[PDB]
Amino acid sequence: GNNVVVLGTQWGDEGKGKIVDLLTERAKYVVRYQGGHNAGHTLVINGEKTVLHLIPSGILRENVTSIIGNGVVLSPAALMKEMKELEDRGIPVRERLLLSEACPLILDYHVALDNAREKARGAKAIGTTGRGIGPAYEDKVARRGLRVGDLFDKETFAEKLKEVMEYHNFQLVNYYKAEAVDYQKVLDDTMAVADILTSMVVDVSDLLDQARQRGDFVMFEGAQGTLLDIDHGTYPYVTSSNTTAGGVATGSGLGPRYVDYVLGILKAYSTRVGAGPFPTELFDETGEFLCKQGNEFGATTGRRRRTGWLDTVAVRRAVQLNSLSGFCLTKLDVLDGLKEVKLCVAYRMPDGREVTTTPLAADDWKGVEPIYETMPGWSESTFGVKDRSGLPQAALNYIKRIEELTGVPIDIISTGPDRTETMILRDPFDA
Amino acid sequence: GNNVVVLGTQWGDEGKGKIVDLLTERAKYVVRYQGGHNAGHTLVINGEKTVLHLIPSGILRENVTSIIGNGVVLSPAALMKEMKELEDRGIPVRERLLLSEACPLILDYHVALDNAREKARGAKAIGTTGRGIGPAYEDKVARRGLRVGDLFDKETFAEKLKEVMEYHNFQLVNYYKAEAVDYQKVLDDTMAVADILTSMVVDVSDLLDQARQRGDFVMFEGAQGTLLDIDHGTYPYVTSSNTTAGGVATGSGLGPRYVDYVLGILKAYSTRVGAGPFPTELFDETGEFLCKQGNEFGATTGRRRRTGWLDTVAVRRAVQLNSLSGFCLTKLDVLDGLKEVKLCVAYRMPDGREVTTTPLAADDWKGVEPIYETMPGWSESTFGVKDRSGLPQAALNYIKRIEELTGVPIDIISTGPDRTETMILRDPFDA
Repeated sequence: GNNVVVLGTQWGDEGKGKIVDLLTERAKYVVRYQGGHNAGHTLVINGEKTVLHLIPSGILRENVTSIIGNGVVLSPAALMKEMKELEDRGIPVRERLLLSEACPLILDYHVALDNAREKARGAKAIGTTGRGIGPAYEDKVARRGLRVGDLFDKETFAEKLKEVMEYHNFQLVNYYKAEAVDYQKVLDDTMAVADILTSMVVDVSDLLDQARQRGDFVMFEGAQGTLLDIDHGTYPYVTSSNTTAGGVATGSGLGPRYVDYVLGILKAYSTRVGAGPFPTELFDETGEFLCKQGNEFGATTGRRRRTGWLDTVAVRRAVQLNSLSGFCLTKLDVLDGLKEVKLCVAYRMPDGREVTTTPLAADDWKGVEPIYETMPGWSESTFGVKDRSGLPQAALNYIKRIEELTGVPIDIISTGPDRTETMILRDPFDA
Repeated sequence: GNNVVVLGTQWGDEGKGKIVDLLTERAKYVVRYQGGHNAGHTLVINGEKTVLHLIPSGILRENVTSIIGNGVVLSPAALMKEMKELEDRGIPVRERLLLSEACPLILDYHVALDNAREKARGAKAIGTTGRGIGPAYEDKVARRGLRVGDLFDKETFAEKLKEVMEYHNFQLVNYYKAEAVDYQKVLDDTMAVADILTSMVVDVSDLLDQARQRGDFVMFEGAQGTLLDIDHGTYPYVTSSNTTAGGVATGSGLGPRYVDYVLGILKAYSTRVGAGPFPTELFDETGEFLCKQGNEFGATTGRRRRTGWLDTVAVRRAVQLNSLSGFCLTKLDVLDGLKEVKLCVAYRMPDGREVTTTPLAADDWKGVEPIYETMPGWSESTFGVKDRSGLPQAALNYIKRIEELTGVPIDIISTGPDRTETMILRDPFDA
C-alpha cells in the first residue's frame, strides 16, 4: 500500500497523533490535503511540549518531505508562527516543506469576518472555531479570493487585494458594524513573507505522480473527524470543510484511483465535543467513569466532552464514506475494569422501525434510541500491552465483534503513548 | 470496471453526449456528482429534440435509475421545468429519479446576486444558463445555505430562509444598489414544490455502496472539461466547480477506493471558448478549416470556439488529475483532407526552457510556444467508419502517437453521431 490515508473515523479526538508519527518512520512524503491551521498535532519537540496545527509532524524527520496541498486554506501568519517556533529548536523548515500554488490565503479580514459572524449570532452562537477558514473557502468558490500563486505577480496581487478588501470592509462596517481592516497593513504583512512562500512552491500534483511511479511511500493526513464532514456529516453540527478520504484527490491533485489504503483511527468508546446528535451518549456513572479514565476533560480541543459507547452504526457509515481498509484501535484501556461492555448495533427510530445505517440528517436523530449488544468486561489492565497474549480473552472478543460488525479488520492496536506500545498486525504500507 | 466515470479531458466541447448515451445502455445507475443545471445534454425524447441540463439522459431508459448527488447545486425551478417537459412527452420521471438530501438549493436570490455581479463588471453576457450556481456553492461553504433536506421541516425552513434572504438583500440593495428579492415569493415558490422534491430523496450513499457490493453497473457523469477545474485548471480561467474525477467521492458519497475506470473524452484537436491560455491555438487557414469542418460555431455564451492542434502536454495533465483509464476519441474526421497533422509534445518557455509537463498557472503562459511533431494527413474519409480497417494507415498512426505520448489507450473511437458509428476496442464495463 504505497499511498496511505490516515483519518479519524468518529467526531474527532480519536488519537490520530501517535499513529501519524509512527507511519512517518517509513513515509517519504507526508501530505495535508484539507482543512486549515486546525490540525492539533500536540507533541514534545526538543524537551518542551508544543502544538502544530498547519505544518505536518513529518517536518521533524530528516529525509521526509512535508507538503501542503491546494485543498488546505493557507494562513501566512499561522505558517510564519510555527516556522519561527520550529526554526528556534533548530529544525530546517524551509528545506523540508513544499506548498501548492493553488492554496487559498486566509488574511486578516477573514478572521475578522469569522469573529463577527460568531458574535453577531450571540445567544445562538454555533461554537465556531473562528479561524477564518470558512471565509477563505467562500472567497475561493466565489472567485474573488487569492491563492499562493498570486504572490508571483506582486502588482496584480496588490490590485486584487484592494477589490476584495473593499467588499469585505463594506460588509464589516455596515452589516456586522464591526471594525474595518487596513488594506496597507494586510498588504505590507503579506509582501513581507511573499518571497519566503513562493520559494516553497512546487508542482505538487506532478511530484505525487512521480512518487507514485517510483513506488515511494506517501501518507495523506486528515485534520478532522469523518462525521464532521460538511456534506456527509451530522448536518448542521458539522465542520467548515470536507473531512473524508474522498477529499484526497481534489485536495492534493493525485488521481482518485491511486489511493491504496485508507486507515481509520478508531477510539474504543465515543466522544463528541460540542452540540449535535450522539445516539449513544451516557449520562450516568459509566459515562462519568469513561470521561475520567479517558482523561478527556477537554484535554486537547474543546468546549465540551460527552462520553458514550462505541457506535457501530455510525462507524459503518465512516467505513462506507471513506472505503476504509483497516482500523487502528485506540484507548482500549479506558474500558479496563468494567464488568459489562456495550456496543450499539442498531437504532430504534422514533416511529418504531429499527435501522442498521445512520438515518438521514433531516430525519429525527432527537428520538433515536440505540440497541446495544451487551458483553463481558475484563479486569486485567491492558495498558502498555504489546502482544496478543497480553490481552484478556474478553478484550479479544470485543475486538473480534467490532470487525464482525463493520466488516473492516483492526490492523493496529495502540495500547499506550510510547511508540513501542503498539501492535501492528498488518502495517498499511506493506499491505 | 463496474463503476465508470465519464468526463471531458480538455476545455469542454469534447463531445461526451453521444458516449454518455451509449454507456447508459449498460449502466444500471447513472449519477450526476458536480455542477448545476448546465449539462447541456441535447437529445431526442419520444421523437422530439430536447436539451437536458439537470436530469441525466438515463431518465429515458426503463432499467436505469438516475441519481442527482449531493455535489450538484439544485435549482427547484429548473428541475420542475425539466420534469414536466419529460412527463409531457410520456417519460414517468418521478419514479426513475432520486436525490440526495444534501444538494444545496439555488433560489431566486442566488440568481439576482450572480446577475448583480455581472452588472457590476460589464453588460455583455446574456446570463441564462447556470445562473446562481456560484452563489449557491458560496452559501454552502459558509454554512448559511439551504439543502433539500431542509424542506422536510416547513417551520424551520421559513426561519432559515428569512435569515439568509435578510443577509443577501442587504448586499443586493446597499452594496450592489440593485433590487431586493421578495421573501414571500421565494418561500411560496419553494413551498409549491417542497413535497414533490422530498418524495424523491434517498440515502444515495448507502444505495451506491449496496450497488457496489451487489456488482451493479454504475456510471458517473461529469459536466465540464478537466482544465477548467477550479483548483487545478488554468486559473483564473476556470469554472467555479471542480471538474475532475476526484469530485466523484465527495459529490456522491461513494468511497474513493471504489472508482474502477475513468473514461476521458478527447477531441482529436482542441477548442476553447472565451479567454485564457491556449498554447496550440491556430490563426490560419488550418484554424478556420478545423472550425468549419468541426462545426465549431456559437453555442457558448454567444461565440465561435477558438481552435488549435491537439496538445499532448495539456492532455497529460488531465491523465494525471483524473487517473485516466482510457480515452474515447471524437471528431477524428475533422482532420480528413489535411496534408499534414501536428501534435504538440512540449512547451518552450519564454526563458528558453523546454518543458513536457504543463507549467504552473502562475507561469508566463503567454510566452509559451508549442513544440510540434508533424505527420502525414489523409485524404480518405473517416466519417462513420465502424472498424479499424476502414481507417487509413495515417490515421492509425496519429491514434497510435497519441497513446504513446500520453500513456493511456484509446478504448473507443466515435466516428459519427449514430450509435453504430462507434468502435469499442475495450468497453469500460468489462475493463
